[PDB]
Amino acid sequence: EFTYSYLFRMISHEMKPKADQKLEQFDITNEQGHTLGYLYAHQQDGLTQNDIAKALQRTGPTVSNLLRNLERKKLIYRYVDAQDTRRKNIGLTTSGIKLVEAFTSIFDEMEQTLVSQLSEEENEQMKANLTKMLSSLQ
Amino acid sequence: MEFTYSYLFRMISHEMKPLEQFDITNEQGHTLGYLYAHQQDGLTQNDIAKALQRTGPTVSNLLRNLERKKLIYRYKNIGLTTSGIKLVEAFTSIFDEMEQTLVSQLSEEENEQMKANLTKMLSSLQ
Repeated sequence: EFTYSYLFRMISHEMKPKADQKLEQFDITNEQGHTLGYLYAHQQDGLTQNDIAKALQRTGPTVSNLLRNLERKKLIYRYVDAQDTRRKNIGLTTSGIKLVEAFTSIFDEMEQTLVSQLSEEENEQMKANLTKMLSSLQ
Repeated sequence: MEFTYSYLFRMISHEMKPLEQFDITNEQGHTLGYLYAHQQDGLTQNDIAKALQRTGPTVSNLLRNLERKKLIYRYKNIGLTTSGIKLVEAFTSIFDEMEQTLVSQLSEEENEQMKANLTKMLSSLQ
């Protein structure tokens, strides 16, 4: 019946308050969380400042600032690319990887409810498939 | 070492954000969509603005227009007109390139399961 975008959008709209707070515990802004998750997704490829500005759909200075705040904590490292000196390449540090896996892995009350509907076989299937969809997307 | 539902939904919803044949503006389509989801609640412009992620006056132009086309009515509390619900059902129901790719990933059964559980899970929150 209803479209995948619509389901994900509605679920996100409802989910966002508790989601916002969970990031608060780790001291990251939600655009920062989106950035780390995106970097985490693309560890193999490499990603650049422009790639991040595109992903976040955000203004350039806003991006440079968010990126600076993350480098201050040494979550990420930024360097000029060898082939093209216009591009600025970005990578995740050890602390950053640790942060991202905790940020993604951890279980709240709300999640506990989300699992509560389903069986363990059912959850293994859904979580796995949902991950396949996410990977396809990027 | 497995992603939470919260993370996956945040990331997918994030990947997703970007029609013309329905003569609406995507942000309008979103407002119609949220109104559709929350009808039992009813809703207010402040509710719509906060939920939308947009300023309160900005919402007013969209509403002004949707009202003109009589796709919504308010009593404030805002509700969908009949043409409004039909349009949202078409607008939501629609196959599209992105949707095509996502359905492509899984079996008819896997897609049914995923869709049903998504509908249940959202049903739990509201």
